[PDB]
Parts: sequence; C-alpha cells; structure tokens
Amino acid sequence: GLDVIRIRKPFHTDNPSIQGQWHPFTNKPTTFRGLRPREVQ
Amino acid sequence: TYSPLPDDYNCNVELALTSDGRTIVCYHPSVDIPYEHTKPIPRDQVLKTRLEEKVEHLEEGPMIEQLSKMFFTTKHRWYPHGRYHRCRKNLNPPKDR
Amino acid sequence: VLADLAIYEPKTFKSLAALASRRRHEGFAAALGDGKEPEGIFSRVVQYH
Amino acid sequence: MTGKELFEMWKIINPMGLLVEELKKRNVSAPESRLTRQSGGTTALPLYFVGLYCDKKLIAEGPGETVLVAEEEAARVALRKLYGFTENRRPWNY
Amino acid sequence: SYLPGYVPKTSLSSPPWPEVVLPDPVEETRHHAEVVKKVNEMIVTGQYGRLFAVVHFASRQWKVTSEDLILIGNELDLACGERIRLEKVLLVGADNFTLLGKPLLGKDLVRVEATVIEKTESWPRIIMRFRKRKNFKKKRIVTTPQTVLRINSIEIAPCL
Amino acid sequence: SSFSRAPQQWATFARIWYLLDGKMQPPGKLAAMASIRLQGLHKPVYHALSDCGDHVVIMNTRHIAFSGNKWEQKVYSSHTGYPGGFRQVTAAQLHLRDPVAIVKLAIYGMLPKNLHRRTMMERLHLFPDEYIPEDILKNLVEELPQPRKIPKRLDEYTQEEIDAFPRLWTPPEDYRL
Amino acid sequence: FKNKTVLKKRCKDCYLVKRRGRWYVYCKTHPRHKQRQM
RNA sequence: GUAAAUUUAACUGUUAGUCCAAAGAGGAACAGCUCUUUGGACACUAGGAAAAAACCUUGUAGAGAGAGUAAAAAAUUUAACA
Ligand SMILES: [Mg+2]
Ligand SMILES: [Mg+2]
Ligand SMILES: [Zn+2]
Repeated sequence: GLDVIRIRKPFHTDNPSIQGQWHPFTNKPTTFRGLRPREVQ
Repeated sequence: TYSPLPDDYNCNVELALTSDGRTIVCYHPSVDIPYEHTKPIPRDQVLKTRLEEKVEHLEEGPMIEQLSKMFFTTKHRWYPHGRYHRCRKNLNPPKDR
Repeated sequence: VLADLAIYEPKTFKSLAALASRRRHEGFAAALGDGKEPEGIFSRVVQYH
Repeated sequence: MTGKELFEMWKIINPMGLLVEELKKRNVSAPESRLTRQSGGTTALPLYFVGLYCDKKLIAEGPGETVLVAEEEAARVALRKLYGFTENRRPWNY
Repeated sequence: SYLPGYVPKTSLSSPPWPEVVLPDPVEETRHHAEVVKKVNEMIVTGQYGRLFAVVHFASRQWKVTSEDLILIGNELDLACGERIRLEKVLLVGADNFTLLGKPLLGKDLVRVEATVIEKTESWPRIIMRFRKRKNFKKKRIVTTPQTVLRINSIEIAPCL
Repeated sequence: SSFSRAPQQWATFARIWYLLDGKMQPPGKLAAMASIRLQGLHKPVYHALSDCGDHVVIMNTRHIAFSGNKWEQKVYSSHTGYPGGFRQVTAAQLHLRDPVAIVKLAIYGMLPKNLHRRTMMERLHLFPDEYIPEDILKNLVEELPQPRKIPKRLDEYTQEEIDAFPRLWTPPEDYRL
Repeated sequence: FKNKTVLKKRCKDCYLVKRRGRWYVYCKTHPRHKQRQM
C-alpha cells in the first residue's frame, strides 16, 4: 500500500550497529587519572 | 610480541587463518577503561530565598553576538528568514529509524 | 561497505586495518628478503579452477 | 516490539535506584560513578562519558551533555545489560 | 670492531620507519590454531547475538542484519513472500569476533535467509536530453522494476 | 552500545577540542592538520552538511619556523580599495606585526572556499605563546603530535652519543685550527 | 659601478666578490673598473 | 579478415568552413593572415589540459548508494685564483 514515490536509502535497518556506533572517543586511548593535555597536576 | 596495531584503545584484535587457509578469523573483545584511568565525579537569615529571575532583554545585535560567542558561530545563522523560506520548510519530514 | 563498517562496526574495521597492516608488513618482508623464504601466512593466495 | 528500546517501552523514573536495588539483591557492591571521558566542560555543548564501576570493575558507561544525565544514562545501560534486553542481543527467532 | 657496512647513526643512515619483525611461522601457526579453536567454541556455546553480514547480491554488496529490508533494482522471478537463501556471504561478524571469506565464506559455515515480500515499480524517472540552438530535445519516462527483500535470519555453524 | 537514542546522537556528533603546538613547526603542516580537524574530515561520519567540525587550539604560534628563505621571500598582499590600497608585506614583517596572522592565513587558505569557512575559523583558536585561557585549557583533549621533529642542536647532544659517533678523520698535529 | 651581464677583469688589481647575491668587480687602483652583475 | 558493393527507381538538402599535425606557396622563414594537398578533430557525447571548438583520453545511448581503468600535477640557481 505504500506510495510509489522516491525512496531514499534503498535499505532499511533498525539495528544498524552491533559493535556500537562510532563516537569520537572510540579508537581513543585513555590516560593516567584521565589528565587533560598540559594539565598542571 | 608483534601486534599489527597498538592494542589499547578499541579492542584486542587477534588475527587467525583457518587450517584450510580459506577463511580469516578475527577475535576482537572490547578494551575497558581502567578505574585508575577514570576521574571522580565533580561535586537570607530573615526573608525567603527569593528566586533570582532576571532576564535582561538584549537588543538584536548584542543578543546575536552573545549567541555567536556562546556557540562559536557567525551572526548569519542567528539572523531570521522570510516567509517564503519559512513556508518552504517541511514541517513533517520523513523519519526512518 | 568499508565505510559502513568504519561507522557502525568499529571493532570489525579495526580488525580489517590490522589485517591490511599485517599484509603490508609481509610485503615489506618479502621485498627485503628477495629470496625464497616462506611466502607468509596471510600472503597466501587461495586458487580457483 | 521489534525495534524499540527497553526504556522506550517500559518507562522508569530512577534507574540508579533500580540498579542499586538489583545489585544489592544479587550481592554486588554499590556502583561508583566516575568521569571516564570528558570534552568541553566550559562550553555550552559538553560531552561527558560517565562509567559505573563495581569493585573497580566497569559495569557500564553512558554519554550525556551534563554529568548527571550521563550518569543516569549509564544507569540505564547497566540495567539493560543486567536484564539482557540489550541492543546487540540475539534477535527473536520466528 | 665495526662490521664492513656499519653506518654511523645519522638522521638518514637508517629508514625512518620502525623496524618490524614478524612472528615465526611455526609458533604463529599454533597460535592461529588456538585462536580458531577459541572462536569455534564461542560459536558452539552460543556466545554471540545479533549477527551481521556483508552479502553479494545483484552485483551489489549489502551490509545486512536480521529483520532487515533491502531494495533490489530488478525483478527476481519469485512469488511474493517466498523464502530464499542468500549464499554469497563476503563477511559475517558479531560482537567480539568476525569471519572473513577469501573471497566467499563456505556455505557450510553461514546461511543468510531472506524473504521476497514486495514486487514493485520505482517512481517514474525522467530522462531529458537538450541541446541548444540545434532544436534538440527528448523526454522519456521509465519505471525500473524492484524487489523488496526482508532479511529474516543470519545463522552460523561450527566449522572452523 | 545500548545507549538511548538522544545520548547516542549527542555522543556521535559531539565536538572535540584538540591541542596543537607551534615551536619550530612549519606553518603549512600545522595548517594542514588543523584544517583537517576543523573540517571534521578525520571523523568517519563526516559530511559537508553535518556540521562535524572540531575546535583546534594552536599555541606557540610566535615560534613557528619557515624552511628556506621564506621569511624574506614570502609576501602577503592585501588591498585597501582606495586608489593605492595595495600593500605587500614580507613574512617577517607580518610576523613581527601580528604573531598569529601567518598561521591564521595558512589555515584560511587551506579551508574549503564556501560559506562554512568562517564558521570553521570561528572554531579555530590561536595563541602566540605558552599562555592559554583557563576555560580553553579545561576544554582541551588530545594534544596532537607535532609534524616536525626539532633536530636537537649540537649542545643538546649527550656525551654518550657524542662519543658513540665515530670521529671521521685524523687532524695533523701541527694545524692551528 | 657599471651594470654588466658578463663581468670582466680589466686590471690585475680587480677582484671578484659575491655580495648581496650578486657578483661585483672591485678595483681599488682603477675605480672606473667597478662592475655590477645584473 | 571481413560485409559491403554495383545497378535500377524516386527525390530533396549541403555547394559564404575553422583549428591542429605534416609537405609547400604568398607575406616579415608576422599574424587567431591568405592559398592548395594529406590526415585528424570540430560543427554530436563524456573525461582531462584552470576557464576552454579545433590539443589528449573516449564513442551507440536506460536504472544501480558496485568494480577495473584511460588521459591526467614542470623542472631548474650560475663566475675566488698563484
Ligand atoms: Mg584562418
Ligand atoms: Mg558503452
Ligand atoms: Zn681595475
């Protein structure tokens, strides 16, 4: 019954990620005590 | 002692080849952040404590400069738009997942 | 699908990057050896007939 | 029920309370909240990744724009992991 | 005693990249065997959920999961709601492990099960050609046939 | 990740404050990597319409280094449009007047020439010396590695390496030197 | 000085020196021999 | 190796032409000049040489959120002489 109009994205998934969607802190190492760069402590 | 990549930011990658040599098996368990690497969570006598509700009305200029400083943008994003564009906007956009 | 894995399957993409880096290192090793050393585990080519 | 989140179907108020209750009833030390990751902080658009640890073992992690909402999200993630209704769980068999 | 070929350490006496030594083949092969056995026992036990696959189909590569939908730009000679097996699986993976074909994984190892659920036409597409000052103008309207397939299941078997 | 939808979107599209150091670095390489970060081309979710730029905080911009004779060759040209507004200043003069202008101009040139360039420049932050405002320092994440390697002047060499490098020739005993 | 493309020594006291990126013929006894490469 | 050719019948339209390579002529061994010949391309598509007629890559038509390629990015820093 759906309209025959333009269909974006010729694929529809509801679970696009299984290992966790990328965020900037993926592939980012952690640091001792979580110190910021040039932190005086 | 040989690792293709540093093994300390996303997952512990271990590559392997099956005996027939026809397929590659990758073992990648996640790397968890150490507790040691984390950081702890940061922390009128006579009258009411009257709620301090002041909202100074800024005229359009200084208002837009304050917003631009706050969000690190320029003024053009904040200046308004006309009825033509305002009506051309789709108010019921398609929404997938 | 490489971009799809880079965005949605970061661990799988890291595995792929590790495999490619290993293949590059094996290529460098073969080039420097220049002899008839064993071809390399992941440098082996599956043949079809 | 195919493609919705646990707390999108079943609304809850205090995930931290539910989480500490579950940990207590399965004999686990109370979770400690810690700032695993942080970006910004002085700006109007900060990012806080708060991790919930138990006995110095990370049990959950959650992002947010404020530390409090990030901690609440981490609590919800821990609840999802504990009840098994997680995103990467085994899909239904038809 | 300097070897006949010793170069004093300068900025460019040696290549800038770090020296890399690859693992020896024998120990590395036994390591591969252990890793493959570990992944196999993970599969046997069932320590996975929500598999995903990269599948070749209709000249395309699709990253699909279970309960998925894909739109194929042609008719497929199949009645509606018909279950078929997608077979050319370039990749299958889950959390903590993934399997890579060279270039295709063995059919004994993984099955993709899909279902034809719709046979439709695309929205009308416009092909207009125009060349100026030469009176050149053509218009055509096309509707490519299409097939909507639902990915039902991705299954793996212990075979490594 | 089992995150909720809104926090997941926020985490994916959040902005990151990178730190970069001048101090004997080429302005061009600094600008190249800073421009990549400002455009957001380092993110795999990048798209020109997704507003995925990141903040770049560059410091010691007063202590950059130019290869060759660029300090005296390179000429920056501008025109105040009044008849005779054509001014041309060498890199030395421009650096002496403004200590961040050179790096700013390099990044501006490397950025894409569209309407997002000024927004990216607004997210870029430059500082001529070691001092950084406290709010920015509290925002910072990830000091990126420097492109150049600072070739380590002779007096900075240790005695171990000084004596480990062989002496190449035998001088005559009778030369004044 | 005289501008020249090809510099020539006209005296035995003439000497060539490269200063400011250009070659010069300087002569202390016959200053008419001063030449500047162009 | 190929598949076109000649004849018969019936006619229209083109007959104010440009660059490039090559062999020449005129002119200044000037011209985005003029005149012949041989061959391309343009007066039809697409990619490249910044924009682009004539240079280079490429032709036979549609859809694709696939893939392999074609052409395709200028290099150079010089004067001591008993
Ligand atoms: Mg002509
Ligand atoms: Mg064709
Ligand atoms: Zn002289």
